[PDB]
Amino acid sequence: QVPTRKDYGSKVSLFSHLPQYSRQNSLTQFMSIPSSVIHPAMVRLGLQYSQGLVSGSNARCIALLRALQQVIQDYTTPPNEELSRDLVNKLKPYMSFLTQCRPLSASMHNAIKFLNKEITSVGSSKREEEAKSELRAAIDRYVQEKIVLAAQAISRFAYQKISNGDVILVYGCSSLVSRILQEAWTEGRRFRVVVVDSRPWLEGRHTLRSLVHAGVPASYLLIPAASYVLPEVSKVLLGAHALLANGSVMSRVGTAQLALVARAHNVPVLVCCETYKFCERVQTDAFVSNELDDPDDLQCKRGEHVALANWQNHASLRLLNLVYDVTPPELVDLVITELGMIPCSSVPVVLRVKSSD
Amino acid sequence: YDLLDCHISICSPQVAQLFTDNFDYQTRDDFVRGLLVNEEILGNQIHMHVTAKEYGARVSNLHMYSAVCADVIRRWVYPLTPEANFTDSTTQSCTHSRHNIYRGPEVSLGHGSILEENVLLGSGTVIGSNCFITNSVIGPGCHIGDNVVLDQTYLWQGVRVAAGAQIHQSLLCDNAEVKERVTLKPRSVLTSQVVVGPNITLPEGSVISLHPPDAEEDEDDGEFS
Amino acid sequence: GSELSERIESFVETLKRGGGPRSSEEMARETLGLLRQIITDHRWSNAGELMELIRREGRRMTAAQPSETTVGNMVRRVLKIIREEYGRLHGYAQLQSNIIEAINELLVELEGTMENIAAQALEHIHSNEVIMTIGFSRTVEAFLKEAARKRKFHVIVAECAPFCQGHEMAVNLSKAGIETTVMTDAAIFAVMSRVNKVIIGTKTILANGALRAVTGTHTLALAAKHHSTPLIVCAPMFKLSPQFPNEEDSFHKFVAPEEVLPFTEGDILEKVSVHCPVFDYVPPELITLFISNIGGNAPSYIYRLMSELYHPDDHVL
Amino acid sequence: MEFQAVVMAVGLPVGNKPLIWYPLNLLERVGFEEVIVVTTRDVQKALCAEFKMKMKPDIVCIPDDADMGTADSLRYIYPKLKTDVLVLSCDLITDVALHEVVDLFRAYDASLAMLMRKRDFIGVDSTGKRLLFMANEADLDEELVIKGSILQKHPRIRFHTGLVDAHLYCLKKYIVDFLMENGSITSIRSELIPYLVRKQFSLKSLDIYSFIKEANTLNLAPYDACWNACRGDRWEDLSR
Amino acid sequence: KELIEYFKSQMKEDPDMASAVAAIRTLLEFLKRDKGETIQGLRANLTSAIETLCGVDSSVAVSSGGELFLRFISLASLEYSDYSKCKKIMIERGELFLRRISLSRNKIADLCHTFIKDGATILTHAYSRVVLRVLEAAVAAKKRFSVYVTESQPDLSGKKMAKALCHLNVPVTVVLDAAVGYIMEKADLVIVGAEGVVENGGIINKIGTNQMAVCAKAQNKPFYVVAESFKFVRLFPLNQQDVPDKFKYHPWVDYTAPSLITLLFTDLGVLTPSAVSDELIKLYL
Repeated sequence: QVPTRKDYGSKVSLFSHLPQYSRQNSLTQFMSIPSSVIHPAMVRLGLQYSQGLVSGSNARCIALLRALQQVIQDYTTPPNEELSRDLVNKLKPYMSFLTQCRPLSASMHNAIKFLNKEITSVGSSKREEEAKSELRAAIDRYVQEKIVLAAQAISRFAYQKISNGDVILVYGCSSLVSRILQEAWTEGRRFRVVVVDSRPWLEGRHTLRSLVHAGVPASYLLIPAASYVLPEVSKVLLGAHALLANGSVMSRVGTAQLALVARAHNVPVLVCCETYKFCERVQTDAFVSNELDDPDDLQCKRGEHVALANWQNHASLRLLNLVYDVTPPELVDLVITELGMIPCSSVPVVLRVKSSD
Repeated sequence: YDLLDCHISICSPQVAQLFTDNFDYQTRDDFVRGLLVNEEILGNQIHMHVTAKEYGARVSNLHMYSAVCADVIRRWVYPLTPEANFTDSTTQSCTHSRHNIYRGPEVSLGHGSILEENVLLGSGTVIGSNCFITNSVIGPGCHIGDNVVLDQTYLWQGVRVAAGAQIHQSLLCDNAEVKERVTLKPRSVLTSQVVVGPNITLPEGSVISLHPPDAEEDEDDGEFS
Repeated sequence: GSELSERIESFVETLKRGGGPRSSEEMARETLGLLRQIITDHRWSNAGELMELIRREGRRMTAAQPSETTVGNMVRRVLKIIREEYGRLHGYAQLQSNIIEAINELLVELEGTMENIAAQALEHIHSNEVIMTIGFSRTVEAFLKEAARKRKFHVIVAECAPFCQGHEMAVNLSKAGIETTVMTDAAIFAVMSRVNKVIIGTKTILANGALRAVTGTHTLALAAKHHSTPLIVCAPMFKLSPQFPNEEDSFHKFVAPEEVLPFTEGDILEKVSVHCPVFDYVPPELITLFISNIGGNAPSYIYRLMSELYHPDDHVL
Repeated sequence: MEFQAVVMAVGLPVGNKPLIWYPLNLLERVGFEEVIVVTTRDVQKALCAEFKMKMKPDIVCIPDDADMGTADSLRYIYPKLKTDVLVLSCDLITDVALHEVVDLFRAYDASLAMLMRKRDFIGVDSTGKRLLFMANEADLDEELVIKGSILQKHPRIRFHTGLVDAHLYCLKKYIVDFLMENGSITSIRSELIPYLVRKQFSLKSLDIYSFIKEANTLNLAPYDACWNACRGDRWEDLSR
Repeated sequence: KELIEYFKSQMKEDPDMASAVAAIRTLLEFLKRDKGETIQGLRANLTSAIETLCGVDSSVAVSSGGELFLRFISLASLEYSDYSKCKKIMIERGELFLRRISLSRNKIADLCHTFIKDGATILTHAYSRVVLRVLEAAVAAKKRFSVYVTESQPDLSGKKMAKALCHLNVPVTVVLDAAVGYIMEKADLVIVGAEGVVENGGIINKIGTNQMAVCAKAQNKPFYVVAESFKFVRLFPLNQQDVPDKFKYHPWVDYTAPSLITLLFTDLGVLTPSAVSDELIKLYL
């Protein structure tokens, strides 16, 4: 049915268990053009995930829920079966194909868990299209509140903290931090934002655009210049991708390093994360569970001295591009959630609130 | 369409040959527009080089002047930077502070004067109290008053700015002067010791010089005629 | 004569325009040859007149490029050599040949620096070790490429964001077979949990044990201090400078911001402030050990090498 | 089902094998369990009985009119299509792996995705996949004109001269809806290409994509490319 | 203004009485004297009452106790639909809550003095009744220890603490307030009384506390903080200016990082500093 993608390049000895694919090849070379095993919306989601077009975690979860809406809308019921078991038996190859396209983010895992909890809690007294419209209404109501209302609450809690004349440091590309800065600039705060970026995504330029289309004075620099700009920086605002059970912040790879330099410069860090990006899964390093992007992404254009062009001919050469890392809970001060300003030590306890217990 | 012209066209001496032959070719784009439309006569295929890691431009407007000056102050034409002093002159050497603030010798800043971004101060330019200077180049030997703002402005040598003056996106040439209670608008040009009297705000389109018909007007101790 | 000022001005605008030559040991040899050409093409009666002369041209050569300290400390070392010879001859005419043979001794000292560090390099590397370096330096890559002759270990060469010069170090160490791992600059604390020790180079050692180096290494020193891993600064003794850190704010060398944000970014380049410092400051408390050609020294010992190689009356130059 | 393949026949099996067999075999290799085939009626309205003599799993052969075009062929099968349209032709033998154009149709969610293989001057963006312009001097009074908005949004456009259309398209539902709502189009190769290329030069818009292959080439209706068809089928049909 | 007069009459009649419990008694008396059948009309009156109590008294515990009392009023208004029974419900529940609060200090003493070793050294800050209650329960539990109290310069109350401990006949010494790092190596435990606990686990106290906390951090000493449950504040001060400036007025309040605090000793028990955020998120302001 669905084969597995071949591992590209020479893997790191410390990252031998984690998969490392390539973007130049995809899994649909040995698949049907009218997609029979996987849904067409699911293969469209996998193609727009594997090529790097949708890389933000909120955008990934939103496109995943839209593809799930297209799956449920194009779903029929077979004889001698129930929806609550056939749907969970059919969605698991879809999620496994999505995992084989790209390692899933934590928001996608919690969306899968919430969808499983929702589609197993439907009654057999309901009809087919009645339950389908109920599940579609539950999906877009859920994404509506726990994206837009959570982002508005986090921005309102961040407006009463950002002062006038402040210097804010951001890193990476995210919807929530850029929305916070846009609403703070339009609501009355006068500040300037320092953008920190890292190779090879160069995605912070995106939110740099999101700082100049709103009229905020911005400053663009990279992670070696963070040590130079952090004496000037008063506050650091970060976009968390996943929060773990011990209070750790699983995020983009230049965050724990950036938080350590910010603590060394006595600048408090402020991560922004919602409850649906939490995890009961816990890790303490960036080695047991991490995403490995392409080894061919690290080469550069400095004249015509591309040294990492024929890197595979060297047998004793290893190439590694980490995506996510883990911050220790000793470094991060604030977690600004829609329930308020909590520390990292309150990350699983809110989960006890978010498990209806 | 992604090619900014730097006008650093390196040539063979056949360019001078074709300019000796064709008397109608007045400038460079005339030469290339006459060379490209006539190919089987005077063949001479022009080639091209594209630079992506180095800077190159020229100036022909106030817009090109302002953009190239803002790129020079923001060090886009490194190694050619004002604090490096590539022209060995003691009246032009500067020190590079944070946020691209270039400070010359004997400036004598006052209390409350804040320099935030892209400010260059020449030799002997005195600055008063409670000033606000940003994105601007100040010449040597100037005199600045009190409670002033100066954004995207180009003050040359010998100028004298009084107190309360608000200057946006303008250009002041040599030995200029401006009194109090003046506020300047974007794209204003002041040229070679034009004095602007009090309670006289200039519009957006404003070029005032000593020559009447070339500029918009000619000023005096009073700005009204 | 005139050819002396020809060569001096060529050296001055060579330092003003770009990096000529590329590495620093050739530049130190050029500086010592230029200084012996200055002392062999002039006339003086007292040593103090040549001292004032050398102070003036040292002021000129460091006013050409204030960020590069090798010419300035070489001028200061020649000044202390002249001061020592005048002190040992004062307690007259044979001074010039004494400074000539002292400069020849300094040249033999300076040509055999990297191979002396390589000879003492085996005292810091054990089998199956995880090494992380930053930037590109021929001393550290020569260190590792000859230390891999009898030991087998791992080197993680992290690139620096302004100019990814660690790719050259990676392809130079991978030819020797040291199992080189290539990473970015943002994953250092992501990989500091497994790196056993940090072996880096530098650009300039300061007087208090602090050092300027390729940018992003203060972050590496902070992460290695957080994980308590020792830092090995494989640095020669012509990168030793008496210039204190807080001195007229002339620390960092800023370059063009094209390598950070390209010119094809759009109209958003007007309302943005992009800085690119290629050097960074590391305090001595984040450094464990320096490795010079005379051996290993503490950061609590840089003042003794300072007083042994430089004079406090020549700090202003 | 994601696609419904439509094979056009407008002036046919003159060669070493049947000309209808290669597109259908290509379709039936990778999926395409049901194929809608349009029969020819301009030259002779009797090839459909020659079309139902193959050994495929399932074919849909319909009768057609003599004076008809490709746009009229898509407007004729409008109440029997419910998904995206993947257009083919008879004289098109291609060794190109089909999944590139479908990957470009799915990955960017394009409105039309087409395949070419090395008259008609085309301009495609520097990425090499998204086209921006295409024109010929059959309908051009002036030499060549380029819109200003596509130069402001895309500063470098690579032009190609020797590219020929292999007639392998990927239409969406609203494209065929606008084609049925606008009956002035007769040849879809000159209608759906140029009007959508003009409408893409508008933010929220449509995407047109193209794949320039370098493995094989298609054929022509005349006898200009009829000599290389046997040489292609003698060395390319052994693997298929 | 009868509210400030009743607050000063409740606070000045007993020197063993805190400001926060007097503010809660004043708020309960104002709610009993309001008799306004309105939810928002009572909420605005309570907010003006806490505005007067914060304009008069600049203590953090007064505004903290008023916010807890306002959250209790909001919970009792959201529970009962009709207001007529809800007024008596608020009155009885507030009287029972004040009865539970008035016995809190003894509970702290018997549940806190167990930690102090015999023959040890105590380091303590300025005057509060809670550390006196803990220490008198410790000497009632037959324990001997040497006490070093900070002189606490802005109001010389640590000398009053030392006088109250010499009347208790225990070895106490007024140590110089610039010498809390001098006697840190001999102080095996540092127990301190706080006047306000912020959400993450840090505390709001008198100005000489936080530096002592970092003296407890570099010298590895367990920095114990003792405070009740009505001092829980729904704030997050990041730096030292990020506390509200109305509680400062020479600063009067220092924010102490939660990493420098070993334990808390509240009415819920001996807690990690992460427990305050748990109580503040199930309390919901």
